[PDB]
Amino acid sequence: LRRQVDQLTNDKARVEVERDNLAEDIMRLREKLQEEMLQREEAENTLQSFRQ
Amino acid sequence: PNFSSLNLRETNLDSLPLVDTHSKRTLLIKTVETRDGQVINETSQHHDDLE
Repeated sequence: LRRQVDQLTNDKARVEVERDNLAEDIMRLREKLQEEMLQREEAENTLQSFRQ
Repeated sequence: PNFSSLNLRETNLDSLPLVDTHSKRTLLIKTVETRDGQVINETSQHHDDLE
C-alpha cells in the first residue's frame, strides 16, 4: 500500500506535468483561439460587408 | 445656299470622355493578415482607379 502511495504521489506529480504539457498547449491554443475568433469574426463582418 | 447649317453633322468629331485607357489600374492590396501562419483576415483592398 505505501509503495502504491509513494508511487501514486510520484504518479500525481509526473502526470500533473504530463497534463501540464497538454493543457499548456491547449492554454496557448485557447489564448490564440480567442485571438482567432476575433480574426474569424473580422472575416464574418468584413466578408458580410462585401456580401452587402 | 447658306449651307454648312447642314453640314451632315457633327454627330461629332467625338473626342468624347468615353475612356478607360485612362487605365483601369486594379491596385489589389491583398492584405493577408496571418497569425502564427493561419489566415485571420484577407483585406483585399481593390482600389479600382480609372486614370
